[PDB]
Amino acid sequence: SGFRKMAFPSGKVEGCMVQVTCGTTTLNGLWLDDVVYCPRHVICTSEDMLNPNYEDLLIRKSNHNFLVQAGNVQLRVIGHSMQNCVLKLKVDTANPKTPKYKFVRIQPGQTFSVLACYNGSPSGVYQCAMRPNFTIKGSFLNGSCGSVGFNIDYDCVSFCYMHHMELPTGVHAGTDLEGNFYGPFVDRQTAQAAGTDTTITVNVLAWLYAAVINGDRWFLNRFTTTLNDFNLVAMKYNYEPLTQDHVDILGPLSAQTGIAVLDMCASLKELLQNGMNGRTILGSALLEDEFTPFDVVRQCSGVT
Amino acid sequence: SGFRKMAFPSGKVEGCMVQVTCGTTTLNGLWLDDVVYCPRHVICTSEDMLNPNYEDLLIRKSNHNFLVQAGNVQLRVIGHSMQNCVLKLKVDTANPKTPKYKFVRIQPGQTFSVLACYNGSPSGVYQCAMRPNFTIKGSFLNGSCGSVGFNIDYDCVSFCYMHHMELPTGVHAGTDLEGNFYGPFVDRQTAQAAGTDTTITVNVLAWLYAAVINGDRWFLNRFTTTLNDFNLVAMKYNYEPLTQDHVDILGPLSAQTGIAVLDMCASLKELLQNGMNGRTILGSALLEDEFTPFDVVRQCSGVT
Ligand SMILES: Cc1n[nH]cc1NC(=O)Cc1cccc(Cl)c1
Ligand SMILES: Cc1n[nH]cc1NC(=O)Cc1cccc(Cl)c1
Repeated sequence: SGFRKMAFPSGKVEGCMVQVTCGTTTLNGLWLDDVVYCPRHVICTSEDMLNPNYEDLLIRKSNHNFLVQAGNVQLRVIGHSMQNCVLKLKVDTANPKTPKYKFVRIQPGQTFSVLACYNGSPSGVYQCAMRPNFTIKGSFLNGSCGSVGFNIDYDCVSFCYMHHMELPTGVHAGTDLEGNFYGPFVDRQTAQAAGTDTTITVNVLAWLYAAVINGDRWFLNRFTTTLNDFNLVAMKYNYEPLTQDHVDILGPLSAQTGIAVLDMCASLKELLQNGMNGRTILGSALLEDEFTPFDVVRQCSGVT
Repeated sequence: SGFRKMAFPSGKVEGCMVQVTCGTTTLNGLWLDDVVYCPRHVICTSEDMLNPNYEDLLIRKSNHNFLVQAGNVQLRVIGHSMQNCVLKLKVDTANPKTPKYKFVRIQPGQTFSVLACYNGSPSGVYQCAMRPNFTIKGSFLNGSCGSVGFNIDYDCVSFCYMHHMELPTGVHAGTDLEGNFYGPFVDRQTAQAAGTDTTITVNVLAWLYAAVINGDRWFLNRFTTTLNDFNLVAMKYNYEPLTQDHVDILGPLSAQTGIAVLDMCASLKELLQNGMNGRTILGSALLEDEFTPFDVVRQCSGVT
């Protein structure tokens, strides 16, 4: 027992990290097969980032201007193309450490591990959620661009995120591996509104189930609620409205604990209306929304 | 910017994980060079765990009874020895993936990453602290025994922990890589008192510094305190007494922020005496003690 903000083992992703330099800019690239994927802003200088004309900037670049280094060895670039906000650098050598992989677009409210890198070198790994507003609250300094988000199902790594930018508000924005930004963001040094964020209700409920499985039960009560009544409370507290799909995804946890989803909702309703009264749940003093129902089951059953 | 509970990249440790089976018991082993390290309770059955005579149990075991498997390949065991609470299984093949490594005994209050494993396979990675009472609050189910705790300084992995047991209270206990338990624990299925725990003061202060570096400053005040006065408050709130050594270790953070250590102590004093008033610091509603001053500097400077 015990419940932690657990990240996937980062080994398979570490073997893919490379450094990409273009002119004065260095960031991280992901080397899968004979292609290196990196943020397209690697081609920019300080003056460009205010409103870059990426097409024009890229035209002044040739294959030999993209210096790709996998630790101590240099990769030979034989092609370059821009797809949305990513550059795809064709190299003459397929990565020997390429794991089985997929590029996937995650949905808001889903979680993933981030392998934070600098100069193509891994610094650390953490688990996070894609906020309902498409931002991520990560830990990314200058040069972390190109660090990726992923999930692992047995031997297959599904890459879902590539880091690109830190908004003036300190939150993070990036793209899928086809270079499409999550959210309304643009790779420009400009103030950009991130939408109103909400708390991921299904995840808080999954975490209340994890708490019950792992011994923390003080918040369970004699009450129940309806999806309509709960959603009135969720509206007041800036929580995502709960749907039957979310209830259905919580099914396995409801079955394991024997606590009906709407009974758990009434505990959440009371916690929202009264707070924790200076108590904790799984070592937290707030309602945690970065564990999905799948994360809770995987961690509580020890899926490797 | 941004501050997360970041674990070290687990790649170098993943390449060392093996499965060890002896009779009906299977757990994880760490394969470094031509030796596999695992908890000695792998030799026990259900009936034995109440009060095992490990020396007697081990005498009935031969090299061929220890089945060691590194994924799909089987390792040939040519020797076995018990050192404290670990078994050292000499194998005929040195691990090709052995990183540069050290075995170290960490001090209480220090942090490390745990690569949680089942059947010699990695399931996830998380960062945790060795509590002042020598326990760890991990996430470990049955079969996670043999999963290890470590730190990484550039290319060297310092292994500091091997998981052995979950106490009746749900907290975790284990050993250094020489098999010495951290704390008064014994590898027996018996109720065992863990000492009175305290909050790691130097770590909370390091985390208040991380909060200031990363934008959260609401808790800073116009006050200062002394080590004597602060320690009177720390005594009342079950916090470790602050010493000049802790102040000295906070030096770099005090220098970067320009906030004197005793000024930060007065902010901590006010937070202890008044609580957070329903506010958060770095996404937390409690005072976090699982980041050391070294962790804060490493994460805030992007050491790879
Ligand atoms: C400070 C930081 N953290 N994570 C990423 C950064 N760096 C940036 O955001 C640099 C940058 C500026 C403007 C637009 C874009 Cl796409 C990129
Ligand atoms: C449930 C669990 N979590 N992490 C480890 C376990 N398993 C155990 O504690 C099994 C066990 C029982 C008694 C003594 C010892 Cl050394 C080991």
